[PDB]
Amino acid sequence: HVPGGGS
Amino acid sequence: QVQLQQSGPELVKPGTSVKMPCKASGYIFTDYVISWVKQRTGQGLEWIGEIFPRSGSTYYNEKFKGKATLTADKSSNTAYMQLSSVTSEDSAVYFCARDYYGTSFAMDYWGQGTSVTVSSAKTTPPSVYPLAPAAQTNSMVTLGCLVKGYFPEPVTVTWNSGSLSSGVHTFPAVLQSDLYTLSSSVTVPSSTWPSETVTCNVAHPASSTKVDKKIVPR
Amino acid sequence: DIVMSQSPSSLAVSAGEKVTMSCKSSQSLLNSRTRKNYLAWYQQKPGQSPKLLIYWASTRESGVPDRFTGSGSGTDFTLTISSVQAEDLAVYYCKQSFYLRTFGGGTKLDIKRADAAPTVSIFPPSSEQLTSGGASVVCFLNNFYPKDINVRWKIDGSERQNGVLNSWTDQDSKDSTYSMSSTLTLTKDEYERHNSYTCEATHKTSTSPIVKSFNRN
Repeated sequence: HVPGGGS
Repeated sequence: QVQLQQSGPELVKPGTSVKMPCKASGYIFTDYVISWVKQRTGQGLEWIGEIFPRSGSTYYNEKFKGKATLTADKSSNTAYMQLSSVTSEDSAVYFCARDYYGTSFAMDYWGQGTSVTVSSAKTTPPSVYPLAPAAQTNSMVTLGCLVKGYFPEPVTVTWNSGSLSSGVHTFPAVLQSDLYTLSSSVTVPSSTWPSETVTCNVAHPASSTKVDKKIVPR
Repeated sequence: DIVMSQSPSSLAVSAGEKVTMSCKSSQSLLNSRTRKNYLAWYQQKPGQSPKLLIYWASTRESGVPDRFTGSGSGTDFTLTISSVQAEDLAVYYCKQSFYLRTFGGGTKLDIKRADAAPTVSIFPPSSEQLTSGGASVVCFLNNFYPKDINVRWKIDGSERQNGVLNSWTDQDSKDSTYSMSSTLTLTKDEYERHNSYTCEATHKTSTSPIVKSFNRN
């Protein structure tokens, strides 16, 4: 689970 | 349909906690993140944080770290947001939302929002009063209901159990002296009233109060 | 981390006209891999939850009329509404989902239309309220445009300020009009000392006030 789409 | 089902309105005392559920249906709960959003009366939207129900992993807007705590129960398809040590600043509508993590990273479905008032003031049910109208030569007639001296917000107002939908103007409440007052008007033709029944339905969830006031002439 | 800016903060146009509104981000929202800007637009009508309009800066969501177009890249983004409708009354938010989430402060879309005079209706206190020792005289000023309106109470020809509470509606999504409620609250014994109760609307249709009265009889 990553912070957003940049990850 | 995807649907996010949030709890009713809440009054809570300063320096206590509130926990509000967001019941998900119509999709695979474990496939999508649940986001939470704050909206103070007459303000913009503010992101609180998100939970991944598959793993229970959370992320937070830095301001709500330690204020807000996000949980998920996979067996009930229900996400919860708790707010701790609450202040009058936490008084807001709080939305839950399905967040399409992985691809769109967009909030594609929203709950209807849960209204939270943070106050030590007393839940007070409303006094509901009919507004019956002489003539200034109108084929239409306007009626109303005065909803007076309640706390907290909100009250719901319908007419004829929501059968009279158009011609309705429900005005926002104004706070005075720890107590709210609002009004609602309904405009119908002179054919329908007083020949037929027109009744305003006032619901006040916070006090579990429900009134029906029939509008009768003179 | 990422800060979002919206402009203009408020905007008004007639039905059928074009509007554009701009969204600025503090860092680039383009992901080099994937090739997508993580920028979305949301619509929030009065009393309703927000609704997703556009994601990936330019991709319309399902259920969204094609008059709504999103554009831009990196740090500068635009929402276009071709041929605005009455129903498009809302606040429009942009939002970043590149790293965490941030909403812009919003752009409120008001709707301009031809000028309309208020339907005024005056209501005397209900018997039930009088029973309890209070007396409220209520005036509904319905379906007018523009929002600028003044209301004056008169008790036996004399203007009265105290005990008056005023409330405005949000613009109507069908006819683009505004409505107003004005309530004069007095004590029962105060209400029964006098006989003539007038509410007078002044609205920029005219100068001549729209006047509504009753007698206690």
